[PDB]
Formats: sequence, C-alpha cells, structure tokens
Amino acid sequence: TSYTLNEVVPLKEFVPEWVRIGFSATTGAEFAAHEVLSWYFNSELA
Amino acid sequence: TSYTLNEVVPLKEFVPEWVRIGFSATTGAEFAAHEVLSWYFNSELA
Amino acid sequence: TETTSFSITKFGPDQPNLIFQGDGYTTKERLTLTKAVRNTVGRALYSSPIHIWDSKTGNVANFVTSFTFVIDAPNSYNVADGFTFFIAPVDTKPQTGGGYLGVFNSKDYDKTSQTVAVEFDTFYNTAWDPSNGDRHIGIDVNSIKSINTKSWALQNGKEANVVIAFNGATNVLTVSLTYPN
Amino acid sequence: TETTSFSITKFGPDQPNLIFQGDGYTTKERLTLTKAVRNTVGRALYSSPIHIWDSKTGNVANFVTSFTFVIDAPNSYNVADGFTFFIAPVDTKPQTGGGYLGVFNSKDYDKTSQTVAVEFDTFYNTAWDPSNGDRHIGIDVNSIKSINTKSWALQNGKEANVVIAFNGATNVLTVSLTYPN
Amino acid sequence: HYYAVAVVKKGGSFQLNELQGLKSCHTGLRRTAGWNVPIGTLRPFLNWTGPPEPIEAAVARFFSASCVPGADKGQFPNLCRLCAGTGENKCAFSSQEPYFSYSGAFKCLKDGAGDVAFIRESTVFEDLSDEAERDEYELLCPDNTRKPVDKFKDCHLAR
Amino acid sequence: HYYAVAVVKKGGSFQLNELQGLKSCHTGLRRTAGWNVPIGTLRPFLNWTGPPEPIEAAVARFFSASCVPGADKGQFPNLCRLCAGTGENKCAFSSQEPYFSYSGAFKCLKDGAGDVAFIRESTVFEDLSDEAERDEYELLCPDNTRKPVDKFKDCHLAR
Ligand SMILES: *[C@@H]1O[C@H](CO[C@@H]2O[C@@H](C)[C@@H](O)[C@@H](O)[C@@H]2O)[C@@H](O[C@@H]2O[C@H](CO)[C@@H](O[C@@H]3O[C@H](CO[C@H]4O[C@H](CO)[C@@H](O)[C@H](O)[C@@H]4O[C@@H]4O[C@H](CO)[C@@H](O)[C@H](O)[C@H]4NC(C)=O)[C@@H](O)[C@H](O[C@H]4O[C@H](CO)[C@@H](O)[C@H](O)[C@@H]4O[C@@H]4O[C@H](CO)[C@@H](O[C@@H]5O[C@H](CO)[C@H](O)[C@H](O)[C@H]5O)[C@H](O)[C@H]4NC(C)=O)[C@@H]3O)[C@H](O)[C@H]2NC(C)=O)[C@H](O)[C@H]1NC(C)=O
Ligand SMILES: *[C@@H]1O[C@H](CO[C@@H]2O[C@@H](C)[C@@H](O)[C@@H](O)[C@@H]2O)[C@@H](O[C@@H]2O[C@H](CO)[C@@H](O[C@@H]3O[C@H](CO[C@H]4O[C@H](CO)[C@@H](O)[C@H](O)[C@@H]4O[C@@H]4O[C@H](CO)[C@@H](O)[C@H](O)[C@H]4NC(C)=O)[C@@H](O)[C@H](O[C@H]4O[C@H](CO)[C@@H](O)[C@H](O)[C@@H]4O[C@@H]4O[C@H](CO)[C@@H](O[C@@H]5O[C@H](CO)[C@H](O)[C@H](O)[C@H]5O)[C@H](O)[C@H]4NC(C)=O)[C@@H]3O)[C@H](O)[C@H]2NC(C)=O)[C@H](O)[C@H]1NC(C)=O
Ligand SMILES: [Ca+2]
Ligand SMILES: [Ca+2]
Ligand SMILES: [Mn+2]
Ligand SMILES: [Mn+2]
Repeated sequence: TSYTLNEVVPLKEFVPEWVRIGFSATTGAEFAAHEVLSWYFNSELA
Repeated sequence: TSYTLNEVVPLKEFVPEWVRIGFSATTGAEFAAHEVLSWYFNSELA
Repeated sequence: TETTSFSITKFGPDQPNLIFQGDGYTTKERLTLTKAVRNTVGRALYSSPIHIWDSKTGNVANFVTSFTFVIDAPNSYNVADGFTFFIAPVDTKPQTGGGYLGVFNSKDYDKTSQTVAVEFDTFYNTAWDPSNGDRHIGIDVNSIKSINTKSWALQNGKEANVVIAFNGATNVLTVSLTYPN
Repeated sequence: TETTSFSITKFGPDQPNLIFQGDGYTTKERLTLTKAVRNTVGRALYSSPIHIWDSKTGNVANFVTSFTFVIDAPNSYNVADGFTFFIAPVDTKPQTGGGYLGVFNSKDYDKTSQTVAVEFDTFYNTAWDPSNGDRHIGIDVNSIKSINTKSWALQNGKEANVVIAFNGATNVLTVSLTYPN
Repeated sequence: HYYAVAVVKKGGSFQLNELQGLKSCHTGLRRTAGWNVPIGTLRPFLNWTGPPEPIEAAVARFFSASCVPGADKGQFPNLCRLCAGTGENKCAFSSQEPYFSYSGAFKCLKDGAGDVAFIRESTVFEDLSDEAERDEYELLCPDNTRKPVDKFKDCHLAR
Repeated sequence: HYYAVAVVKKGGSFQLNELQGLKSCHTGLRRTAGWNVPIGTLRPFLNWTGPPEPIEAAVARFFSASCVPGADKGQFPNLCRLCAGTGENKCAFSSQEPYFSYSGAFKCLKDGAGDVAFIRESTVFEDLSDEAERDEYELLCPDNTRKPVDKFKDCHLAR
C-alpha cells in the first residue's frame, strides 16, 4: 500500500542556500528501533 | 589540439578505500597563476 | 547547473561520507539512528553541504530522495517516537529529543530554525498532533505541528520504500511511503 | 552500487562543498590555487570522501572527471611550478611545496604516501624530469618522477578543457588536456 | 481446597496495581497460583497485543526480571534472570532450581530477589513456621488492599 | 659629443651584471642615455619574449621599482613607483617630475631611491659641483668594472 502527500512549500523562503540533509529519529518514555537500509539523492540547481 | 595519456594503474593496490580527491598547484622561485573554472566527477562502485 | 548526487546501498561499519551525531551508527550493512531504548537521540546527515537556491538569481532547486527505512518496535502497542527527513542550516545539531524527532524545539513556529522536514511520527501528542491519535506522515517547517499530516499504518518491522522530490519550478514537495505491496 | 557525483560551474565566494587548504580560495566565479607569487601552496579537495574499492569484495571503481583549468603566467618564459589532480587518504594535507605540486615529498617511491595523481608540470627539474626540459603531463604515484609523462604546449593563459576517467575493470586511467581547437 | 494469593515481603509498600517494574517470583509455566492466575489479574496492564506475540513475551518486559521455571532463557532472557539456579538448572523446571515450585518461589521472596511471589496461601506459613517472620510478610488482595496472610480467605485473587 | 654611462652611488657595491632586483633611475621613455642604451645592455637578462609583450613590460618586473617618465602607471605600476612626482605629475614627462630628464634622474640617485641612474657622463659632475660628493659616486663600465666618473671615457656603455 502507498501513503502520499503533496503540499506547496516555498523552500527558498524557509531554509538557507547551503543545507546539509539528514535522517533523525528519537525515543521518549516509549520506544522502537529506527533503521535506514539505503539512500538516494540527486539535486540540480539551474 | 589534444594531448593524452593511457597507463595501466592498479589503483586498489596504491590508494585507500576511502579517498578525498583534489586540486593542488604550487609556486617556487618562479611562478604563474593556477585557476579552476569548473568540475565534474561521477564515481560508481559495483 | 550545480549538481550533487549520492547513492548508498550498504552502510558499512566505517561509513565516512556521512556524519553521525548523538547515538546513531552503522551496523549489519545498515545505518541505525536509535537502538530501541528509553530517551536517546539519533541523527546522521551526509558530509557535503548542498546548495538549494541561488541568492545571486533567486532560483530554487529540484531534488529527489529515495530510501527504504524500518521502524521495528518490541511491542506493537507502545511505539515511539518518530523518524524524520530534515533539511537544515549546515552547522546543525540534535535539537530537543522526545517527540520533536530531535530537529525542532517548539510546537510554535520559530522562524529561526530554518528547517523544513518530512516526518513519519509514531506517537500521538495531544499538544500538537491531529486529535484522533492516528500515527501519520507530515511535512514539518519550523514548528512540529506540521502544515499537513496524513494518517498511516505502521506495519511494525517491515521494510518501507519511500521517496520524496521537491519541485523548484512549482515549490512543491511530495512524500510517498510504500510498504512493499 | 555506491555512487557519488558533483558538478560545479561557478565557484561562488562562499563555496562550502569543498575544502580549501594552504592558500587557495574562490574568486570571480573561480577557484584559485596560487595567486601568481613566490613560494605558496594551493589545494582544494571536495568535502565528502568517496570510496573507490571494496575490501569486502576487492572491487575497484570506475570514475570520470572533467574540468577547464587555466595557468596564466606573467611571463611566458618563466613559469612555475605545476598543477595536479591527486587522489589521497582522507586526512590529507599540503605536502612539500616547490616542484612537488604540494602532494609528494620525495623523488623516490615512498609507498606510505598512498597518492596516485595526474600532473601537468610547467617547470623542468633535472633531478626527476625527462631530461629535455619539455613541460608535460604525467601520471604520478607515490613518487614525483611519474611512470609516464608526455610533453605538451603551455598556451599560457588559455582555458583548457580536460577530462580523466579510470577503468575499474581494466585498472587504466586516461588523461586528455584539450586546448579549445 | 486452596485459593490464589499474591505474597509480598515487608519493607516499604505498594499494591497489585503498582506491580509494573517490580521483580516477580514464579513457580513455573502454567503453574496456576504462580502464573495462570497471576497473568489473569495483570493482563490489563500487559498491553498484550494477543497472538502471535507470546503472552509470556508481554509479561517478559512488564516485569523487570524474574524466575519462571521452564522459560525459554534464549528468547526471553528475563523470565529467568532472578532464577537461583546456579548451572544448567538456571530457570529449570526440575527441582535443581531452588526457587522452582511453591516453597522455592516463596524462598525467592525470602532472599530479596523478588518483591511479589505467587505461591499458594499455605506455603509461606508452612515455610516460615517462626512467629516473627510470619508477621514479617504482607498479602495483596484483589481490592488493592495489603491484607495479612492470616486474612487470605479474603485476600485471595481467584478460587 | 657624449657617450653613455651607468651612474651609481657609493655605499656597498655590485656590478652591471647584478642589476636584477635593484631600483633604477631613468630620464624617460626612449630617452637614449636613460633607456634606449640601458635596455640594450640589459636585454640579455630581460628574458623578454619579444612582441606583443611590451619590452617595457619585461624591464617592468626585472627592476624592483623605478621612475621612467611617460610610463603607463596604469598597466606598469612600477616603472613609476620611485617617481618623486607628488601629484598628477607622478611619472610625468613634463618638468613637473623632479626626476624627469638628466639632472632629475640623477637626483633620483642622490636621494637613495635608485641605485643605478642612466644619465649622461656629464650630468653627475655638472650636478654635484662639490669636490667630496664628486668622489662619492661610482660608474659601471661594460667590462663589469666600477670605474670612476672621471674615467667615463673608458667606463662608457655605447657611443
Ligand atoms: C501500556 O499501555 C499504556 C497505554 O498506552 C498508550 O496508548 C497506546 C494506544 C499508545 O498510543 C501508547 O503510545 C500510549 O502510551 C501505557 O500508558 C501510557 O504510557 C505512556 C508512556 O509513558 C504515557 O505517556 C507519557 O505521559 C507522561 C506524563 O504526561 C503528563 O505529564 C506531562 C508533563 O510531565 C504532560 O505533557 C502530559 O500532557 C501529561 O499531563 C497531563 O496529564 C493528564 C492525565 O493524563 C491529562 O489529563 C492532561 O491533559 C495532561 N496535561 C495537562 C496540562 O494537564 C509524559 O511525561 C511522557 O512523555 C515523554 O515521552 C514521550 C514519548 O514517549 C515524549 O513525547 C515526551 O517528550 C517525553 O519524553 C521524555 O520523557 C522523559 C520521562 O518523563 C523525560 O525525562 C525525565 O523527565 C522528568 C520530568 O520531571 C525528570 O526531569 C527527569 O530528570 C528526566 O530524565 C524527558 O524530559 C522527556 N522529554 C521531553 C522533551 O519532554 C509520555 O508522553 C501515557 O500517559 C500512559 N497512559 C496513561 C493513561 O497514563 C503504558 O505505559 C504501556 N506500557 C506498559 C508496560 O504497560
Ligand atoms: C630569466 O631567465 C633565466 C633562465 O630561465 C630558465 O630557463 C627557461 C627556459 C625556463 O625553463 C625557466 O624555468 C628557467 O629558470 C632565469 O634563471 C633561472 O632562474 C631559475 C629560478 O630561480 C633558477 O632555478 C632555480 O635554481 C635554484 C638553484 O639551483 C641550484 O641549487 C639547488 C639547491 O639549492 C639545486 O637543487 C640545483 O640543482 C642547483 O644546484 C646545482 O646548480 C649547478 C649550476 O646550475 C648545476 O650544475 C648542478 O647540476 C646543480 N646540482 C648540483 C648537485 O650541483 C633553486 O634553488 C630554485 O629552486 C626553487 O624553485 C623551483 C621552482 O621555481 C623549485 O623546483 C624548487 O623546489 C625551489 O623552490 C623553493 O625555492 C626557494 C628559494 O630557494 C626555497 O626557499 C628558500 O631556500 C633557501 C635555501 O637556502 C633558504 O632556506 C630560505 O630560508 C628559503 O626560504 C625553497 O626551500 C624551495 N623549495 C623547495 C621544496 O626546494 C630554482 O630551481 C635557474 O637555475 C636559473 N638559471 C640559471 C642558469 O641559474 C632567471 O631567473 C629569469 N628571470 C629573470 C628575472 O631574469
Ligand atoms: Ca509524535
Ligand atoms: Ca616540475
Ligand atoms: Mn507530528
Ligand atoms: Mn613531472
């Protein structure tokens, strides 16, 4: 099954010109395992 | 005009698994300007 | 055109082309963010900063990302807290733990953060989650209370192939999480 | 498959996705290594380390690089010293200046270096250059005295579009420097 | 005939409700007064999502550490952690586990490993046949009251 | 008639050969005894790759800094650096440049700016008409000998 979202986000207005991209999870007074198996990322600026 | 070279270089044997790649020039008791205008680099490991 | 692209398949035990902060590390061919315990922060963010826009010409970037992550919890009735893909200022570090996914700090919009992220939350929070409990996906941006959140089924333990690509021309990001079927 | 790729067109004044060491910096939309002076070292090497081979499976990598550099000297009869594309251990820093292009330290093979590089030298060195003076291109590997060097015309000041791609299957690198004509 | 009771020590207090977190003493898998009954009035706090998750698994986390003879110390290394069974008799069902069955399970309470021990409302007394110590133990009653051993007729979980 | 000579101060020594690096005093572009001749016997050390590189450009680096009236202080900001011309007369060809022409160029040698001054073997004397100072100057002769002003007949570069 698939779950999807689309939303108009004016990126330029919110996050800097130079940005590092990352994965981050957490655990509070409850938990679960969080693991990443692969990763792709291609970004072109005109 | 073009100038080219081909040589069998067993890379694995010479430089580490993880390597940073770079540009470097110098100047001694004589000189000249060294400048880079662009850069491309795509590396795929099977 | 400026263009950076990387494709990681087996997060080896050494894994140099990334930055691990807080807990997080590689393991059996995999990047681990939190080792199923109480109160720990996990985050890893690739080493080279990428530039999205151009101040010199107000041009935004097109970017796509694809990844198969997994949230396997010991108990299918007590998950926590969340997994999120964030974009933030180069000099970025683990923000408030708990239910903030370690990227934000306030429910309220705090312009300063400069962080737009897509969050897959697995623990309802009265103070800022759609009051109906429902685990969900959402698009965060300088808050924690997203601007859009769509409820979704956990499938605790199954691999999940997701992919998200923003549109520079249309300033629109789309996130799709697909459980192999 | 592991895959990293970057394409830089205008080295902006801030330029984060690189590392500048010694002198070297960006300028008028360009990366500068040495500002035409006496005795200075210049080098810049992209921020993310790439992995070429696999110890886990002795597989080497395929890689291509393309760039238009320029060596414009004040006098077409007194150039120095050289420009070189090197590959070396992550924690790498400016080695001996002068005629070593800041990457090596001995004419003699020093296995420890772990640096294979393609060098475009513009200053003959009796001790280790093909005795006939001739400026040239060469393939360095833990020495300075290449294993192959082919003489070439300077064209002082003209842009130069070069490109080099190694062969993983055939362990063979090829360098071509072409002056637009 | 004999009813079911929740036997505790003395030195601080709590009630059946507060159980979560504590270390328990058991007699053995499915041994009624040391499991079957206990798991019944605990089930509500187990958050046990039913099958195929072993109902043992649920109680395997809820209790910080315990001794449940006959428990897979390979998959649930915690239902056996308190087991006094030095050797291959650790968490054993045989009699080589000093805390196996009624008295043993109760003796698990005696050496301050466990805080609650589910052993028949007869054991403890038969066991500690000395006046003072007999007074040195409490008993959790279904209505969350810590009534004394002598009051087991009331302080009994199930019949 | 008058020959060409290389006029230097006194206080340490060197010869025409060692010129490279020093600061020179000139009279002005193409002024024979302050350029044409000098550039002739210097050419070999100029490494001047011919046209279209200005032969001025070559001597523009070879000399650390100087005063050459009529020199493009915009492209060769160094053939003018020593020029005593305070104001828009810096490196000027007019007489507003105190070191313009013979005496001026020689006076460039007098105020320790230049080390060699190419001014006619007449100037210096006419200039410093005082006994002691007349003895306080040397003259470079083609055969790399530092013969005195009085010996200019021999110590002359070209005729
Ligand atoms: C069996 O199942 C049940 C039921 O499960 C639930 O339902 C299922 C369907 C699932 O959805 C499951 O997720 C549900 O839990 C389990 O019972 C539940 O167990 C959870 C987990 O513990 C409880 O949730 C916790 O609640 C705590 C207390 O909440 C109250 O106090 C808060 C302030 O302290 C306040 O914010 C809350 O709103 C609430 O206050 C009021 O409560 C009343 C009554 O409920 C309401 O009427 C009011 O509306 C409400 N507000 C007001 C204004 O009146 C939370 O503390 C706890 O939060 C922590 O964990 C979650 C993630 O798990 C994070 O989101 C939080 O950020 C936080 O993380 C970190 O937690 C630790 C521990 O507190 C903190 O560290 C310590 O903090 C101390 C504070 O003094 C010290 O400072 C100490 O030094 C320090 O180390 C961190 O600081 C903190 N980090 C941050 C950034 O905050 C969590 O939300 C459920 O409440 C509970 N159900 C009920 C009805 O109680 C049962 O556990 C489960 N397991 C078992 C084995 O049986
Ligand atoms: C006008 O044109 C002419 C002709 O140009 C030449 O031809 C054209 C076609 C072009 O190819 C052009 O490139 C040619 O130059 C120019 O004249 C030439 O000018 C150059 C530039 O100065 C001279 O080359 C220099 O030679 C120096 C001296 O060489 C002798 O000593 C060396 C040891 O000290 C030794 O290694 C040499 O082999 C040589 O020794 C013997 O010499 C005799 C006679 O020549 C031979 O028969 C023997 O075979 C030979 N060996 C033996 C065993 O006998 C070099 O020092 C100098 O090297 C520096 O620069 C080059 C790059 O330009 C680098 O490769 C070197 O690494 C080195 O770089 C750094 O240099 C500085 C300055 O020395 C050092 O710093 C200082 O070092 C001091 C040493 O005590 C102090 O320690 C001080 O504190 C410190 O700061 C650095 O340490 C050093 N770095 C390193 C890593 O070493 C260079 O090679 C030509 O020799 C000269 N032609 C002739 C015939 O003399 C003319 O300049 C030009 N311009 C003008 C304005 O007219
Ligand atoms: Ca949440
Ligand atoms: Ca060289
Ligand atoms: Mn949320
Ligand atoms: Mn060479």
